[PDB]
Amino acid sequence: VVDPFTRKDWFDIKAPTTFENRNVGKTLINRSTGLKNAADGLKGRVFEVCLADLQGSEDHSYRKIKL
Amino acid sequence: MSKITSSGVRENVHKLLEYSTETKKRNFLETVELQVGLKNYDPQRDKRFSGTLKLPQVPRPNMTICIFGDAFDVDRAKSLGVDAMSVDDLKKLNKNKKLIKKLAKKYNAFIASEVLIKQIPRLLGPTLSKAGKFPTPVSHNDDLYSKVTDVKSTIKFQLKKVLCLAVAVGNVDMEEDVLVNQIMMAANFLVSLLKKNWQNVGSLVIKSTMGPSFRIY
RNA sequence: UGACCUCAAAUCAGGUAGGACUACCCGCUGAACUUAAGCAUAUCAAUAAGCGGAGGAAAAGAAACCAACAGGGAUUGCCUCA
RNA sequence: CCAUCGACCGAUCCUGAUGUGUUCGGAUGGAUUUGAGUAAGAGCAUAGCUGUUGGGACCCGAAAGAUGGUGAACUAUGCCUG
RNA sequence: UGAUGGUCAGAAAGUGAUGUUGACACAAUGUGAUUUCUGCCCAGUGCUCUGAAUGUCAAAGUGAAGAAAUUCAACCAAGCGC
RNA sequence: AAGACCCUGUUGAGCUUGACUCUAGUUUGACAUUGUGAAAAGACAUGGAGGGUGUAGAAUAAGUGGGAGCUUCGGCGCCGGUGAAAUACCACUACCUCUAUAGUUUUUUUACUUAUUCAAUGAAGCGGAGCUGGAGGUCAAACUCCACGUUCUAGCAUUAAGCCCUCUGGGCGAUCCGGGUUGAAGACAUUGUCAGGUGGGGAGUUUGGCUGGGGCGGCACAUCUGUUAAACGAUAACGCAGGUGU
RNA sequence: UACAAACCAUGAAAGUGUGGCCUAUCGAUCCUUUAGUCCCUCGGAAUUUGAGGCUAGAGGUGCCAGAAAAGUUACCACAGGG
Ligand SMILES: CC(=O)O[C@@H]1[C@@H](O)[C@H](O[C@H]2[C@H](OC(=O)[C@H]3CC[C@@H]4[C@H](C3)O[C@@]3(C[C@H](OC(=O)/C=C/c5ccccc5)[C@H](C)CO3)[C@]43CO3)O[C@H](C)[C@@H](O)[C@@H]2OC(C)=O)O[C@H](C)[C@H]1O
Ligand SMILES: [Mg+2]
Ligand SMILES: [Mg+2]
Ligand SMILES: [Mg+2]
Ligand SMILES: [Mg+2]
Ligand SMILES: [Mg+2]
Ligand SMILES: [Mg+2]
Ligand SMILES: [Mg+2]
Ligand SMILES: [Mg+2]
Ligand SMILES: [Mg+2]
Ligand SMILES: [Mg+2]
Ligand SMILES: [Mg+2]
Ligand SMILES: [Mg+2]
Ligand SMILES: [Mg+2]
Ligand SMILES: [Mg+2]
Ligand SMILES: [Mg+2]
Ligand SMILES: [Mg+2]
Ligand SMILES: [Mg+2]
Ligand SMILES: [Mg+2]
Ligand SMILES: [Mg+2]
Ligand SMILES: [Mg+2]
Ligand SMILES: [Mg+2]
Ligand SMILES: [Mg+2]
Ligand SMILES: [Mg+2]
Ligand SMILES: [Mg+2]
Ligand SMILES: [Mg+2]
Ligand SMILES: [Mg+2]
Ligand SMILES: [Mg+2]
Ligand SMILES: [Mg+2]
Ligand SMILES: [Mg+2]
Ligand SMILES: [Mg+2]
Ligand SMILES: [Mg+2]
Ligand SMILES: [Mg+2]
Ligand SMILES: [Mg+2]
Ligand SMILES: [Mg+2]
Ligand SMILES: [Mg+2]
Ligand SMILES: [Mg+2]
Ligand SMILES: [Mg+2]
Ligand SMILES: [Mg+2]
Ligand SMILES: [Mg+2]
Ligand SMILES: [Mg+2]
Ligand SMILES: [Mg+2]
Ligand SMILES: [Mg+2]
Ligand SMILES: [Mg+2]
Ligand SMILES: [Mg+2]
Ligand SMILES: [Mg+2]
Ligand SMILES: [Mg+2]
Ligand SMILES: [Mg+2]
Ligand SMILES: [Mg+2]
Ligand SMILES: [Mg+2]
Ligand SMILES: [Mg+2]
Ligand SMILES: [Mg+2]
Ligand SMILES: [Mg+2]
Ligand SMILES: [Mg+2]
Ligand SMILES: [Mg+2]
Ligand SMILES: [Mg+2]
Ligand SMILES: [Mg+2]
Ligand SMILES: [Mg+2]
Ligand SMILES: [Mg+2]
Ligand SMILES: [Mg+2]
Ligand SMILES: [Mg+2]
Ligand SMILES: [Mg+2]
Ligand SMILES: [Mg+2]
Ligand SMILES: [Mg+2]
Ligand SMILES: [Mg+2]
Ligand SMILES: [Mg+2]
Ligand SMILES: [Mg+2]
Ligand SMILES: [Mg+2]
Ligand SMILES: [Mg+2]
Ligand SMILES: [Mg+2]
Ligand SMILES: [Mg+2]
Ligand SMILES: [Mg+2]
Ligand SMILES: [Mg+2]
Ligand SMILES: [Mg+2]
Ligand SMILES: [Mg+2]
Ligand SMILES: [Mg+2]
Ligand SMILES: [Mg+2]
Ligand SMILES: [Mg+2]
Ligand SMILES: [Mg+2]
Ligand SMILES: [Mg+2]
Ligand SMILES: [Mg+2]
Ligand SMILES: [Mg+2]
Repeated sequence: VVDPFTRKDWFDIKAPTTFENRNVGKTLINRSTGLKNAADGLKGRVFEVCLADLQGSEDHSYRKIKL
Repeated sequence: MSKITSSGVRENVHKLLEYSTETKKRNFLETVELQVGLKNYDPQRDKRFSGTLKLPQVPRPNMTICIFGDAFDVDRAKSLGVDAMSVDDLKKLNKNKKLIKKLAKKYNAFIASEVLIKQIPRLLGPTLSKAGKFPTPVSHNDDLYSKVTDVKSTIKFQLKKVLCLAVAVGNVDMEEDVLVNQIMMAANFLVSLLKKNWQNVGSLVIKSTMGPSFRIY
């Protein structure tokens, strides 16, 4: 009735420099408004990504990292 | 309560007489154009109004005139009377958008005689007349020079589609107080024409071709 | 080292209030029996009882009055209005 | 003074002249309507008996209601001290 | 009922009881030693719990019309309803 | 002993309950007590300045009352031709917009403390800053943080020793500054006045009649037909057979 | 029920019709509301709202000449009554 996806803004996820492939992927959140900033409701999110992706090698396929 | 302040308009026509005798100007007398504000009304929604009485003294000190026709016309404004006409285009024209449009934009007033009942909504009609023309009720056994000199005093005050209408008349030749209340003897229509009458006023301005406004209503 | 303002103390100097009476007087507060042939609004009554405050009188009083007249002219009381 | 038929005044309804702030005026003539009326005044005042109403109301009589006060020397319960 | 409290008091108070108290406590009820047990019913009347949307819904407030008094309408707390 | 049972009285009282009418209390709202900031959706008002048609005028009107180079100049020029309405225009008004000043303005959030509210203390050490160490790892130069005299023992701790300047006194010892006693709470509570709800806890009152006692029943309580009714009319009973509120 | 003054219906007309073929089928003061007259008043003088009057209906009292009304007393009271 409203399509809540028109008010979503996409953000880029950056991993720390200890890993190699720091471009983890993309996430989204409700667009920043007057009452609520998008930033504060966005901090604290946890992403679980496989270590083989963060290092390129498939030898780390069995470990998964929470960022 | 009626926002009439004649003593206010006294010192104001003097301040008008300032930039028309004191202060600065060309040298002398011009067109008095004191204004109002006009609120508490509605250009649409309601209806229309009109009010014309021939104001106390002489407004237009150089009125422009174009006496239509010849029949019973001209023959009453020859010699001592100027203007008149020589028909001519009353049989031609009537196809030329101009000439009559020129006559309307040139001179300031025509007449109505007793034969003009044809020309105004026949030879003109949608062509002119209703576009903003007012035939002058003049015939034979009438006041003549008196009622057509009173045409200079024949003001208007009709309604259109704007909350402006702050027009004025007269000239600065008037004595210290010849205006003042003479303009107030024009506010009477403007009052009765509006809905709540004396209430539908937003502001008031004393001014001419020479002034701005000197703190009025 | 002295003014001012505000606030205190004294067995300071000198004063003043309280309490009483009940018939009348100025206020507050305030019932019910009763009448209504029942009864609640109403009446008894702006009364009894309760409280504060006076005097020889008290109170009121020299119009933010009455009027609607051809106008009267502080207050109070009697007769009348009724 | 009695019965009866009328007249007059007010209200109600009907008619509606000359006239006119053209909506006022209301002449004239009527109506099983109506008034505690007019129609050559009868009242005012004092007193008395009888009768009426409000009053304690012929005298005495409740169970009740209200206001303001006095009691825990008996007795109920708590506390203190024996 | 965890004290900005429960239960209770006062006409009010810068007023009180529990309270020198704090859930092994205070306050309110029912039943009534021990033994053995206390079944089914929340539809009714109570008591209690949420209120995100929500019928009803006061004063004030809001909007409109009016010359205004005023009228009409929307919104509408708790409660009821659910 | 003026029946206490029974009945009557338009006599009560004690008690009860969604009987009638109210009420202390309490709850909910509004107004006042009530002040200072920030943000949000937005509305306004006020000061600016700026903005515009479909043709035609090549020329962007969006308004309606008028002449003349005003401003050295003369870019553009000032009614005459092109439009329904005119090319420096002005004297000013009138509308509207879409930019800006930091004006009041409604609703939601969270900051303040001085009103108000709670508490303690013989109003004792509050707030801020600085000395001293312990750390951060110093990467300029000391920014941040922590601590800043008492813990085997049922003792003792009271009216300054010591030092500096000479001034029977002044200072340090016992760091400076602000004189906010110190916390909590806070424009909400509370309190005042109305308004809606709740309110046998309490207040006041009522709770027909007839009647083979009263009660239950019935209505003979307002009524109609035929009869009892005894040949005018009238005539009673909780007499007889029935009816009416349509 | 019978007429008086209107306006109608019906019938050729005479006539008849003022509810039901007759004997039952209903409702005061106060308040409200509607209709009528478009009349009187708001009392210092006016206009327009509002209000109040005069006349006729409706809303109802069935205990029907017309209060607004639940129980209990074996804790009980009083005035009386054969
Ligand atoms: C509904 C309720 O339970 O109570 C109402 C009450 O609300 C009503 O109170 C009215 C009240 O009634 C009265 O004061 C009396 C008027 C006349 C008496 C009586 C009451 O009404 C009577 C009885 C009966 O008329 C009624 O009954 C009237 C109901 C009514 C309703 C609204 C307005 C006016 C009357 C007769 C025809 C003549 O009139 C009368 C002779 O007994 O008057 C006020 C002005 C009215 O606003 C008020 O109305 C309201 C809603 O409150 O009185 C009625 C009798 C009750 O039924
Ligand atoms: Mg002394
Ligand atoms: Mg002295
Ligand atoms: Mg005394
Ligand atoms: Mg008595
Ligand atoms: Mg009585
Ligand atoms: Mg009696
Ligand atoms: Mg009684
Ligand atoms: Mg009295
Ligand atoms: Mg009284
Ligand atoms: Mg009293
Ligand atoms: Mg007394
Ligand atoms: Mg006294
Ligand atoms: Mg004395
Ligand atoms: Mg004397
Ligand atoms: Mg005196
Ligand atoms: Mg005086
Ligand atoms: Mg006098
Ligand atoms: Mg006197
Ligand atoms: Mg008399
Ligand atoms: Mg009469
Ligand atoms: Mg006439
Ligand atoms: Mg006459
Ligand atoms: Mg008579
Ligand atoms: Mg006589
Ligand atoms: Mg006589
Ligand atoms: Mg006696
Ligand atoms: Mg007597
Ligand atoms: Mg007597
Ligand atoms: Mg007695
Ligand atoms: Mg007694
Ligand atoms: Mg009593
Ligand atoms: Mg007492
Ligand atoms: Mg004792
Ligand atoms: Mg406790
Ligand atoms: Mg139990
Ligand atoms: Mg069981
Ligand atoms: Mg089963
Ligand atoms: Mg159940
Ligand atoms: Mg239940
Ligand atoms: Mg909702
Ligand atoms: Mg409301
Ligand atoms: Mg309003
Ligand atoms: Mg009114
Ligand atoms: Mg609600
Ligand atoms: Mg509920
Ligand atoms: Mg006896
Ligand atoms: Mg006895
Ligand atoms: Mg009796
Ligand atoms: Mg009683
Ligand atoms: Mg009783
Ligand atoms: Mg008793
Ligand atoms: Mg209480
Ligand atoms: Mg409150
Ligand atoms: Mg507030
Ligand atoms: Mg410190
Ligand atoms: Mg302290
Ligand atoms: Mg705080
Ligand atoms: Mg508050
Ligand atoms: Mg309050
Ligand atoms: Mg209090
Ligand atoms: Mg209340
Ligand atoms: Mg109760
Ligand atoms: Mg009771
Ligand atoms: Mg009864
Ligand atoms: Mg009986
Ligand atoms: Mg019976
Ligand atoms: Mg007989
Ligand atoms: Mg029978
Ligand atoms: Mg029937
Ligand atoms: Mg007839
Ligand atoms: Mg009736
Ligand atoms: Mg009646
Ligand atoms: Mg008056
Ligand atoms: Mg009058
Ligand atoms: Mg009359
Ligand atoms: Mg009766
Ligand atoms: Mg009877
Ligand atoms: Mg018993
Ligand atoms: Mg018994
Ligand atoms: Mg017992
Ligand atoms: Mg006997």
